[PDB]
This record gives sequence, structure tokens and C-alpha cells, in this order.
Amino acid sequence: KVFEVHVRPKKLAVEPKGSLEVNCSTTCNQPEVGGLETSLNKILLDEQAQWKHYLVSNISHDTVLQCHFTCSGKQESMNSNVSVYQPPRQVILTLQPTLVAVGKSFTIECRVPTVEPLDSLTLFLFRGNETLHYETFGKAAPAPQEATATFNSTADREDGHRNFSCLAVLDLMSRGGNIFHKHSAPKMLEIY
Amino acid sequence: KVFEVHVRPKKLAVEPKGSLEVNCSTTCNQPEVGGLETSLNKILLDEQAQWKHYLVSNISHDTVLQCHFTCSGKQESMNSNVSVYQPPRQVILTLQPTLVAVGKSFTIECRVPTVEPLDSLTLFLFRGNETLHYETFGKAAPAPQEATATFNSTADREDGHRNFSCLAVLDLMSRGGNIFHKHSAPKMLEIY
Ligand SMILES: *[C@@H]1O[C@H](CO)[C@@H](O[C@@H]2O[C@H](CO)[C@@H](O)[C@H](O)[C@H]2NC(C)=O)[C@H](O)[C@H]1NC(C)=O
Ligand SMILES: *[C@@H]1O[C@H](CO)[C@@H](O[C@@H]2O[C@H](CO)[C@@H](O)[C@H](O)[C@H]2NC(C)=O)[C@H](O)[C@H]1NC(C)=O
Ligand SMILES: *[C@@H]1O[C@H](CO)[C@@H](O[C@@H]2O[C@H](CO)[C@@H](O)[C@H](O)[C@H]2NC(C)=O)[C@H](O)[C@H]1NC(C)=O
Ligand SMILES: *[C@@H]1O[C@H](CO)[C@@H](O[C@@H]2O[C@H](CO)[C@@H](O)[C@H](O)[C@H]2NC(C)=O)[C@H](O)[C@H]1NC(C)=O
Ligand SMILES: *[C@@H]1O[C@H](CO)[C@@H](O[C@@H]2O[C@H](CO)[C@@H](O)[C@H](O)[C@H]2NC(C)=O)[C@H](O)[C@H]1NC(C)=O
Ligand SMILES: *[C@@H]1O[C@H](CO)[C@@H](O[C@@H]2O[C@H](CO)[C@@H](O)[C@H](O)[C@H]2NC(C)=O)[C@H](O)[C@H]1NC(C)=O
Ligand SMILES: *[C@@H]1O[C@H](CO)[C@@H](O[C@@H]2O[C@H](CO)[C@@H](O)[C@H](O)[C@H]2NC(C)=O)[C@H](O)[C@H]1NC(C)=O
Ligand SMILES: *[C@@H]1O[C@H](CO)[C@@H](O[C@@H]2O[C@H](CO)[C@@H](O)[C@H](O)[C@H]2NC(C)=O)[C@H](O)[C@H]1NC(C)=O
Ligand SMILES: *[C@@H]1O[C@H](CO)[C@@H](O[C@@H]2O[C@H](CO)[C@@H](O)[C@H](O)[C@H]2NC(C)=O)[C@H](O)[C@H]1NC(C)=O
Ligand SMILES: *[C@@H]1O[C@H](CO)[C@@H](O[C@@H]2O[C@H](CO)[C@@H](O)[C@H](O)[C@H]2NC(C)=O)[C@H](O)[C@H]1NC(C)=O
Ligand SMILES: *[C@@H]1O[C@H](CO)[C@@H](O[C@@H]2O[C@H](CO)[C@@H](O)[C@H](O)[C@H]2NC(C)=O)[C@H](O)[C@H]1NC(C)=O
Ligand SMILES: *[C@@H]1O[C@H](CO)[C@@H](O[C@@H]2O[C@H](CO)[C@@H](O)[C@H](O)[C@H]2NC(C)=O)[C@H](O)[C@H]1NC(C)=O
Repeated sequence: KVFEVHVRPKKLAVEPKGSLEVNCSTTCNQPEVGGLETSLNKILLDEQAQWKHYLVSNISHDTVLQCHFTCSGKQESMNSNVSVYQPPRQVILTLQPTLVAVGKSFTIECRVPTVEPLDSLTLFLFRGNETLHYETFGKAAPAPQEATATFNSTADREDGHRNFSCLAVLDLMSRGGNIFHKHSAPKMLEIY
Repeated sequence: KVFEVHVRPKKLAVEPKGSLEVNCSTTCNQPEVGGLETSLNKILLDEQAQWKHYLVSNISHDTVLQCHFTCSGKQESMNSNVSVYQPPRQVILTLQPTLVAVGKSFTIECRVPTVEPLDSLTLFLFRGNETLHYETFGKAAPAPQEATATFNSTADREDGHRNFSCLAVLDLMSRGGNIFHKHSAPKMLEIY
């Protein structure tokens, strides 16, 4: 007979050394077998015939939790995707050269050390209040765990009075986590 | 190739809700498989290629821990016997009747509520400083968890001035535990 097995939470992001509670349940009344399989340490906190609640702990990297139940010789299962993350904590802006001749080129560069996963980190390069460029990571250019975005522009007369800045956004929403923002201190360019 | 697997401690007695650390080791250099199997909650505290140290917890009744390692497709293993215990905490002595005619019979009775395992509990019936009787439990007469020892004697003139008492001894030495003693308050008989 067709039965279901569910895991709450289906996905969740947690920081290094973090932990989480998982409720592994099924529609089967008397499961012959039932459990949450994981490579991490786990404590069955509580169970009933139709569910088991565990506390899984000390998560260091992405990992999958396998929740399963056997009903009349038939096994069903469902996984929970746990992701690790460290939010942008420092965002540095650099203008190269700091002194530029009007109408000539310069390089804006943004760097965010220690942030993961990087394939969910996007950096924005602003000028005053206009977005000049932005890029998501995760293809290799400083990828799983350390990123940088550099853009070239030409110095304009108005850059004598508008700030350049960068914004890091770690969107963990599709990984069961939230959205983290960190702005850099603004930097003005010296033009002549 | 012949290898060994050892568990420390080979046996241990612990109280209800207690816990213990187990060091599961082998002589095999690179075990393909290795672990401590148990029905209790367990935390791998630390490991090396030749050992795993776990903290097993919340022990409620006797239980066996299965320590195993696989070396080149061959499995070896060794168990650790965990016993639960609650030491004698109260020992009551009763003389029936309290007033006895010299040369006539009376019943000494000792009772120790809540003590386990009972097959390692021995009660002693003393008169002054002489052991009158003693019995080990574990055959059914109030057995796994609640015991009583009753003995009959004839009232003697000297019982007018010597105390009757009982001593409970829980010897857990063959179960990896220690030895617990609890005496009862002394009771004198009234003879006429
Ligand atoms: C957990 O992670 C796995 C790994 O990607 C996800 O599996 C994919 O799920 C989609 C949607 O059903 C399929 O199209 C893919 O083929 C699956 N890939 C694999 C390797 O199985 C799964 O969906 C994730 N679940 C959640 C809730 O995040
Ligand atoms: C774990 O999840 C299960 C499955 O959804 C929960 O079970 C339900 O719990 C509520 C309250 O106990 C009941 O109204 C439902 O009917 C229960 N369903 C079943 C099949 O028993 C359970 O409460 C959760 N447990 C914990 C500790 O979070
Ligand atoms: C959480 O996980 C980490 C990584 O597995 C554990 O760190 C190891 O700890 C041992 C023993 O304390 C050290 O000898 C290792 O060098 C550590 N490895 C790494 C990669 O850091 C940490 O101990 C775990 N925490 C708990 C409470 O089990
Ligand atoms: C950045 O701020 C400037 C204002 O200092 C914005 O300029 C606007 O220009 C548009 C079109 O010329 C007008 O609709 C607004 O009235 C102006 N705003 C102000 C405050 O003067 C500019 O649009 C803003 N850019 C972005 C991307 O928001
Ligand atoms: C921004 O300008 C810099 C500096 O002129 C460019 O860097 C040069 O790139 C070429 C092609 O990759 C290299 O061969 C040169 O050695 C680089 N110059 C120096 C001085 O190192 C860079 O390509 C530009 N980037 C963008 C995004 O416009
Ligand atoms: C460029 O950035 C600087 C640095 O934040 C801005 O200067 C601040 O401006 C406010 C409003 O006038 C003052 O109360 C602060 O004390 C200033 N801080 C410093 C360090 O000077 C400046 O407003 C920005 N310029 C533009 C054009 O947006
Ligand atoms: C753990 O408990 C088991 C259960 O009795 C003990 O197993 C017996 O061990 C003796 C000595 O080798 C054998 O003669 C018996 O046949 C075994 N019985 C069974 C059912 O296997 C074991 O010795 C105990 N170990 C310790 C250290 O207490
Ligand atoms: C667990 O038991 C093992 C096996 O006896 C211990 O390993 C020995 O530890 C000492 C010090 O580390 C060494 O001198 C021995 O040579 C080790 N033997 C091997 C095979 O490595 C281990 O120390 C114990 N671990 C804990 C945490 O108690
Ligand atoms: C230690 O083991 C006991 C016995 O398995 C656990 O007691 C159960 O606890 C649940 C949830 O707290 C209660 O709903 C049950 O009625 C209890 N059963 C019995 C027989 O007492 C106790 O929770 C365990 N402790 C830990 C920390 O897991
Ligand atoms: C109990 O105590 C009495 C002493 O009050 C013991 O009587 C002893 O009797 C033996 C043999 O007649 C003598 O060797 C001792 O000198 C006596 N002891 C004393 C203190 O007078 C009696 O032996 C003791 N019984 C036990 C079992 O120890
Ligand atoms: C101690 O004396 C008591 C009381 O006389 C004995 O109890 C009797 O035992 C018989 C045989 O089992 C029963 O049929 C009677 O009903 C009991 N008498 C009463 C009043 O209940 C007891 O057997 C003696 N025990 C010992 C160890 O000497
Ligand atoms: C019988 O038991 C009683 C109760 O312990 C003993 O009485 C004690 O004796 C000592 C020594 O003389 C006194 O310091 C205590 O205060 C007494 N307690 C009580 C409640 O009276 C008595 O010594 C024992 N009798 C025999 C013959 O051993």
C-alpha cells in the first residue's frame, strides 16, 4: 500500500559547528523500520510510531540527511539538504589608481574574504546610487569559499563628488537559509 | 590475517539514566569498517585509525555494547556488558511477635525495597555479633528488583540484652561495579 515519508526541515542552512532538529515522519501506522541516517552525531530526542525527532549536530560542510521508514516490506524515503554558510563579514572597496585623470580608465575592485557558499554570493559595484556591475560566483574565479569582483570605468567630472561602494549579498533562500547584506565603506576617487 | 578487537570497559555497572565512555579498538591498521553498536544514544567523541571512543548514555536496564572492526574482509568483535543498579538505600528489621516467651519461637524479617540486580544482593540476619542466616536472591522469591529474608529462631534468656539486625550487601564486582553495604537499625526483642 502506498505510504509517504516526510522530513522537516526539507532544507536548512546552518553555520559551522551548528546543529539542527529533524522530524522524520511517515503515513504508515506501524513501520517495521524507521530512522534518520547521517554521518553527523545524532540524538533521538523523541519518537512515536509515526515519527522520530532527532537533534543532528556539529555540521561542518554541506550534508544530506536520509529519513526512511519501512511499511509492510516496502521502503520509502526522503532527504533533507543541510548547507553550511558564513555570511559576508567584511567587504573592502579599492580604486586603482586613487588619483585618475578625467576621461581616463580606472579599476574598482571588491573583495570579501571567507564567505560560503560562494555560488549564492553576489557583489554589487555602485557609483553614487547607480549599479555599475554585479556578479554571482561559483564558476572557479575565487569560488567555493573566497571572492572578488573587479570592474573598469572611465573617470568623469562628477566623480569628484560621488562615492563608490560595494554590497555583498548572500541569498541562502533556495538553501533554506536567509539573506545577508554587508556594505563597504564608501570611497571617493581623486580626479584631475 | 588474525587481528584482535577489544572494548574498554569489558563490563561496567551504572545507575539509571547513567552514562559511560567506551573505547573500541583493534590491532588492524586500516580497518575497512569500525563502530560500536548499541540501542542507546551514542556520540563519537574521538577516533584514530585503530580506535573509536564514544560516550554512550541514558542507560535504563542491562544492555550489551557491540564493538566491531573489519580488517581485509574479515570481521572480529567483542562485547561490553553494561549493568544497571540501585544500591540498598533502606533496610528494615522486624521481630514477630515483639514480645516472646523464653524458649518459644519468633520470626526475624528483613526487607529492602528497590535494589537491583537482586541476584547480587545478599541479606544477613545477625544476633548480637553472630550470623544467624543469610540469603542471596534471584530465583523468584521477590527477585529482579525487590527482596525479603525471614528466619525463625527460639527466644533465649540472653536475647534480653543483645540486638538483632540485618545487613544488605550488593556485590557488583563480577558486573564491573563495586560493593554496597547498608545496615538496619538494631532491634531488641522483648522476652518474658
Ligand atoms: C536536495 O538536494 C538534491 C540534490 O540536487 C535535490 O535533488 C534534485 O531534485 C530535483 C527536483 O526534484 C531533481 O530534478 C534533480 O534530479 C535532483 N538531483 C539529484 C542528484 O537527486 C533535492 O531536490 C534537494 N531538495 C531540497 C528540498 O532542497
Ligand atoms: C513530528 O512530526 C509529526 C508528523 O507531522 C508530528 O505528528 C503530529 O503531531 C500533532 C500533535 O502531536 C498531531 O495533531 C498529528 O496528528 C500528529 N501526526 C501523527 C501521525 O502522529 C509530531 O508532533 C512532530 N513531533 C515533534 C516532537 O516535533
Ligand atoms: C565537530 O567536528 C569537527 C570536525 O570533524 C571536530 O574537530 C576535530 O576534533 C578532533 C578531536 O577534538 C581533533 O583532534 C581534530 O583535529 C578535529 N578535526 C578538524 C577537521 O577540525 C570537532 O571535535 C567536532 N566537535 C564535537 C563536539 O564532536
Ligand atoms: C539616483 O539619485 C538621483 C537623484 O539625486 C536620481 O535622479 C533622478 O533622475 C530621474 C530621471 O532624471 C528623476 O525621475 C528623479 O526625480 C531624480 N531624483 C532626484 C532625487 O533628483 C536617480 O534616478 C537615482 N538613480 C537610481 C538608479 O535610483
Ligand atoms: C581593466 O583594466 C585592466 C588594467 O588595464 C585590464 O588588465 C589588463 O588585462 C589584460 C588582458 O587580460 C592583461 O594582459 C594585462 O596584463 C592587464 N594589465 C595590467 C596592467 O595588468 C583589465 O583587463 C580590465 N578589466 C575589465 C573588467 O575591464
Ligand atoms: C560620500 O561618503 C561620505 C562618507 O560617508 C559622506 O560623508 C558623510 O556625509 C554625512 C552627510 O553630510 C555626514 O553627516 C557624515 O559625517 C559624513 N562622513 C564623512 C566621513 O565625511 C558623503 O555624504 C558622501 N557623498 C555623497 C555625494 O554621497
Ligand atoms: C558478557 O555477558 C555475556 C553473557 O553471559 C558473557 O558471555 C558468556 O561468556 C562465558 C565466558 O567466555 C561463556 O562461557 C558463555 O557461553 C557466554 N555466554 C553467552 C550467552 O555468550 C560474557 O562473558 C560477558 N563478558 C564479561 C566481561 O562480563
Ligand atoms: C583508546 O584505546 C586505544 C587502544 O588501546 C588507545 O591507543 C593507544 O594510545 C596510546 C596513547 O595515544 C599509545 O601509546 C598506543 O600506542 C595507542 N595504540 C594505538 C593502536 O594507537 C587510545 O589512546 C585510547 N583513546 C582514548 C581517547 O581513550
Ligand atoms: C532516557 O530514557 C528514558 C527511557 O527510554 C526516556 O524516557 C522517556 O522519555 C519520553 C520523552 O521525554 C517520555 O515521553 C516517555 O514516557 C519516557 N519513557 C519512559 C519508559 O520513562 C528519557 O527521555 C531518556 N532521556 C533522554 C535525555 O533521552
Ligand atoms: C562475638 O563477640 C563475643 C565477645 O563479646 C565473642 O566471644 C568470644 O568467644 C571466643 C570463644 O569463646 C573467645 O575466643 C573470645 O575471646 C571472646 N571475645 C570476647 C570479646 O569476649 C564471639 O567470639 C564473637 N563472635 C564472632 C562470630 O565474632
Ligand atoms: C517461621 O514460623 C512461621 C510461623 O509459625 C512459619 O509459618 C507457617 O508456615 C507454614 C508452612 O509454609 C504455613 O502453612 C503456615 O500458615 C505458616 N503460619 C502462619 C501463622 O502463617 C514459617 O514456615 C517459619 N519459617 C521458617 C524459615 O522457619
Ligand atoms: C543495642 O543497640 C542499641 C542501639 O544502638 C545500643 O545502644 C547504644 O549504646 C551506646 C553505647 O552504650 C550509646 O552511646 C548509645 O547512645 C545507645 N543508643 C541507644 C538508642 O540506646 C546498645 O549498646 C546495643 N546493645 C548491645 C548489647 O549491643
